[PDB]
Amino acid sequence: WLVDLTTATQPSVAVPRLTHADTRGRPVDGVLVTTAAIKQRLLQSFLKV
Amino acid sequence: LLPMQRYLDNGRLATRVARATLVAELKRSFCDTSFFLGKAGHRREAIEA
Repeated sequence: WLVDLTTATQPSVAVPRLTHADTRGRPVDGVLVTTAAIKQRLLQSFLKV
Repeated sequence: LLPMQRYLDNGRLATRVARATLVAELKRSFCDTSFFLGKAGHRREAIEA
């Protein structure tokens, strides 16, 4: 189900000056604003950091 | 306080319905998890939550 929130929407445009990236890593592309209660469930037992 | 702060992680609602939906759910969360450890003591990852 999280692999349907990620990769449903088509990406808009390659904007150059906006480059949020990982620490010595790839450029970031998603957001996923959730509530605080769901954050303590997915990050607890479904996802990595 | 878990139903109380999520009501106040809204703005606060003086409509008196959300006062009442607070209370009839304030009494529900208490009856469920007051004594949570020992009631859910063997359930790991619920005590983590």
